[PDB]
Amino acid sequence: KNKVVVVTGVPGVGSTTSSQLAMDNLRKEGVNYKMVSFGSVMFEVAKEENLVSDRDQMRKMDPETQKRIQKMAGRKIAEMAKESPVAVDTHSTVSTPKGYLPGLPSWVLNELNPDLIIVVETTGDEILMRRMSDETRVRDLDTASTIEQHQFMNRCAAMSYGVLTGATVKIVQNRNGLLDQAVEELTNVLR
Amino acid sequence: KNKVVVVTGVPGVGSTTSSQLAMDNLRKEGVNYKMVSFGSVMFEVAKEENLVSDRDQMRKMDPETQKRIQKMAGRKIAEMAKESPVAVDTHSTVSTPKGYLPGLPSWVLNELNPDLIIVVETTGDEILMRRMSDETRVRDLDTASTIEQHQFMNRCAAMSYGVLTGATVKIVQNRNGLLDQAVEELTNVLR
Amino acid sequence: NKVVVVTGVPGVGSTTSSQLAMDNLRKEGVNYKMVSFGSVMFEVAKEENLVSDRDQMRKMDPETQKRIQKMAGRKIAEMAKESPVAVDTHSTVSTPKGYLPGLPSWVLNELNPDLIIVVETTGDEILMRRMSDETRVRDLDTASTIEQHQFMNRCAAMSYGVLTGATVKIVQNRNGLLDQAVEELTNVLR
Ligand SMILES: Nc1ncnc2c1ncn2[C@@H]1O[C@H](COP(=O)(O)O)[C@@H](O)[C@H]1O
Ligand SMILES: Nc1ncnc2c1ncn2[C@@H]1O[C@H](COP(=O)(O)O)[C@@H](O)[C@H]1O
Repeated sequence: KNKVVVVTGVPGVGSTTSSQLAMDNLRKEGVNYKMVSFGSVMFEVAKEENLVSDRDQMRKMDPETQKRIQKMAGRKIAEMAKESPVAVDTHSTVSTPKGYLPGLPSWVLNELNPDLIIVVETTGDEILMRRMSDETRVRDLDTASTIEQHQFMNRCAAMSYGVLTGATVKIVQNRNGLLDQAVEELTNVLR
Repeated sequence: KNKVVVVTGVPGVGSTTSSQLAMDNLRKEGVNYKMVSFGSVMFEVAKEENLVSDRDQMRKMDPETQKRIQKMAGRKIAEMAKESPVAVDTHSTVSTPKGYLPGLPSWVLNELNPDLIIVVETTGDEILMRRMSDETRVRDLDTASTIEQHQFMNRCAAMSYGVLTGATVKIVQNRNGLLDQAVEELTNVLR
Repeated sequence: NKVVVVTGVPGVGSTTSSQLAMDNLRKEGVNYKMVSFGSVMFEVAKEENLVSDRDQMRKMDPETQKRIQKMAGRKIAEMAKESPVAVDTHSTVSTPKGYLPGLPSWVLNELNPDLIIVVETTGDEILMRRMSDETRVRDLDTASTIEQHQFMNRCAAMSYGVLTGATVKIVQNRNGLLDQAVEELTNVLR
């Protein structure tokens, strides 16, 4: 079976860019990853259905709809994993008006059957401040505490995925002024 | 077909009080939840078999007895899950002398198959303080920290239930002097 | 017969604390067969000629390790028929690739545990204990990383109970307070 890696982090923690940088590094040494964005895969389906204009509105849809578009996005990537080792960029849980939506519910977890789950964190202070200057996307500008709460539930969910699939769960800190350290750590676990 | 909701909280956090007020609010606008107490559907049995006379000692009768009066208790509520909007007042985990007992183990969970799991919290100081002025119930011997620990594990359990069922997990603070704030939030998520 | 999982990070003394407690129960009529899950894995893997030395236990590929885990679980479930069993193991093992579940769902289904015990203490005391130990003086862990491991161990433990219905008991085993931990363990295992 092809390696399936799940990378997660709350919006603004920089899990996407730091993992991308790590995978650019591993490319230069023979390691290849099919970087997939779970969010983009379901965004294309949600936009195609005229439900959303931008990716940041999907978590505002009612759970029933989010889970349906989630189920679909799952099959897409599961089929995508059949050709090469996949690095799925996504979320341990999504913060919706109805609460934390598990990003990899029972059935999706089984489709993807990941070997590794990476959780990229940092402090809520840094995450708020980063979201504060980011004009590229629509963030929820919560409090450092709310962001910590989200990271708390992400750990819980991530560890559940690990217990169900046997996947290992890696927690990596991506702190301000320390991206290099984060990239090195991510590169080693993904190698 | 009917929206099933699980409302949880440690004793004294007032999860029942607050969510009920929210459901009263939603009645005046159409939404009419049927408030059912798992703690009642699961008490009619213990009181019958003379296992438990007082509701506040079911979590101590026997780990191999309360887990048995739980399974059937859920099978009965699994029925109303085929009626109309149902709100199940129960516990994420019950603090028994043998440890934290999951309130929605795999079996019971599949019956209810909830859409939303609500976790009502507040600081250990406030919960401990509320308990100390309550006599119609007895469960005081804990500390602000043991209460936090229980809430810690309740978050974990709740999220695992979410992962297994696809349900969203909503955490609501019900802080002293701010019941109106909690009620507003509960009203919005329950809609 | 009760199947019990005893966990704790290295250095917390979960194994020794549990043993003292099980001895105390022995002198009371309750007899627990204490086994290490890792040892059981090696035994069954050696019995079916998958391995010869415990050194090769690391070289096992994902498929064979899963098989060995099921075999260990089936074996322990076999022991359960004869007496209460205490499986000494790790909720998660802190590896370079992250936290590895000690008891994946496929093992949980075989074990059907009734109680998961989680023994803890502060990161400071755990690091202190490890430093005054001849073997571990070059692991680079801090009180914080140990707290993080204990955090993930709690989530894994709670997930174990959610999937099996077992109760999860957290027990503090603090410096100078061993007797108290032993009494608690003695009471939860009784
Ligand atoms: N596993 C998932 N389950 C449900 N929704 C997801 C999942 N992964 C990503 N998303 C959604 O995609 C949106 C944008 O993705 P992202 O660019 O990674 O923030 C998120 O806000 C979520 O609504
Ligand atoms: N889902 C559940 N699983 C096991 N016990 C429960 C559950 N829900 C309620 N109870 C029991 O009912 C007792 C009283 O219910 P409550 O009035 O809601 O605090 C608790 O102490 C528990 O023993």
